[PDB]
Amino acid sequence: TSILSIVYKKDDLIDLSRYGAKINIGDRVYYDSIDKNQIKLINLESSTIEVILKNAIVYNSMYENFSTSFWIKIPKYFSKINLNNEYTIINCIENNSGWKVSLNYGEIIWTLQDNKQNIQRVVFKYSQMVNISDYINRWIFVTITNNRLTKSKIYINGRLIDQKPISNLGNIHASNKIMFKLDGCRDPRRYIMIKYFNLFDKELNEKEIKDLYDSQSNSGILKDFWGNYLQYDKPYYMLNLFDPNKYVDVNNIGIRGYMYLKGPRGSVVTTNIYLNSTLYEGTKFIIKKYASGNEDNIVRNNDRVYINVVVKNKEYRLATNASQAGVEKILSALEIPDVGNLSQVVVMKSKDDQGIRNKCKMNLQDNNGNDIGFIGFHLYDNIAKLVASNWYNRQVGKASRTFGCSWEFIPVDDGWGESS
Amino acid sequence: MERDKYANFTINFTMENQIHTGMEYDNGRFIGVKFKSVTFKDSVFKSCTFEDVTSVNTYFKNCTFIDTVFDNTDFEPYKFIDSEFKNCSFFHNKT
Repeated sequence: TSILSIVYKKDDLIDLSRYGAKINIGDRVYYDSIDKNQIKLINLESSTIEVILKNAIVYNSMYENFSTSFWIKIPKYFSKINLNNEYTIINCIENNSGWKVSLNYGEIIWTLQDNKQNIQRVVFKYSQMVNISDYINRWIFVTITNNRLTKSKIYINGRLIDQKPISNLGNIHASNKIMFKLDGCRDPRRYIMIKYFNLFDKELNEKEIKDLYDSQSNSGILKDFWGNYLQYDKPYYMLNLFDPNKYVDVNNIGIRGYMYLKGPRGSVVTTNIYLNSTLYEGTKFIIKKYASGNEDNIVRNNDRVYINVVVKNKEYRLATNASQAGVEKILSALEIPDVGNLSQVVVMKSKDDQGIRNKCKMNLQDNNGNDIGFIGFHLYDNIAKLVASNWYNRQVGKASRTFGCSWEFIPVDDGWGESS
Repeated sequence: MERDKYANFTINFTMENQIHTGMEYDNGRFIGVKFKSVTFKDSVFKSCTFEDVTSVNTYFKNCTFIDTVFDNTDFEPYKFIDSEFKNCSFFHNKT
């Protein structure tokens, strides 16, 4: 199935396919420190990756089906220089035939061109005028399939987005090189991140695409809001997914104080370019390693941790007295040396009981291993206090919907652009 | 025919019963201000900060805000009439 499968190896990129594609990488291509398969391309002629395909696999046909998949992270577009500016990012066009991926303001575009210079395109569009976007500056899994007798199709996160008939196109004779490079982008500050580029010699079906998505998602590792691996000892701003218009706050330090959800959350705006909630709000959370024997700094499903809460630049410990009366246990921020035997061990969750990937949860436990509850919130006189509550766990155990115990962890990221 | 400029200032007083037109405010700080019956018209605000501000019967009409922050204000959308923002932010809104 695979005819090109690019992964990171040794400060370098290689092809795992049988065809051993030659890959020439320019001066100013960068790999992420945490996930080295996340490749960053900037807006400079030296930031290039050139893949040379063997002749045997150059696309030259009226008929062969083919697909590509890859992950991409696209920074927010900030200003009018980004409007109405299509720029190529992955180019397999030679002598005005072949294929390419290009971007534009709120768009991912796939273009096929035949040897009469007939063109068909499919497009994914996303809005920047949304309080919380599923796409802006977040990892997105792209899959494009092509059936020469039917349609080109674009999938995003395993879901069919756009399709167009391509029986108008004759022979397509693509390049024997693929160039990964920002090409024709007028924003000097633009970049992209990409991961796991693949080429397949068929039209992938829906199930194949979903399995690729699930597989390459690493569902045993928790993710931050951007789609990166969640990490120990790294400050995160917290978003409650059920009530995104609030941020976490602490009224007082200590067991007589409490953590709660305060609103309203702010906004960042450029008229007609973007209008989003601010993300860098509330008392930051820092996940501290406790029981994991993993030597790396990544947070895994079922890791037992502590949570540090930052209040005016000082770290306190998220804890509760599970003996307080009622199923819902109100959470406090305690002096780290005053925690005593209060309950503070948290089980981090990236997937449910049947192994289905889902949004981050935190299951607070006592020091005997009994569940005290997933962390969500409850209203006490109109104040939305953070609580650990076993009702949540019972809902989870029954497959029922939960409300307020699903969280995103948001670190500061240079593709988002808000001030902290 | 440029706008009249006022720059690198801090205003922390009660501003009332007045209209400002064709002004450019650059790197201005409005901190602890009460506005009452004030209108800014056809004015530009660059790298300004409004912090802890209340406003009664106060509007910005045909104004442009660039790199400007509104922190702990009561500025709702209806206070901006025919105006525009470039890389601005609101937060800690009052009430």
